[PDB]
Amino acid sequence: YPAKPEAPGEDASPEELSRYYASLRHYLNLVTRQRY
Repeated sequence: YPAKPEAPGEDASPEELSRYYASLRHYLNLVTRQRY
């Protein structure tokens, strides 16, 4: 389970705070070990 999480976002748009770069977390905190 790699990254590439389209991520949600919405505070501003699909980025809210910079391509939801902040939400990027998902990646190794969504694919990391808990698995999808």
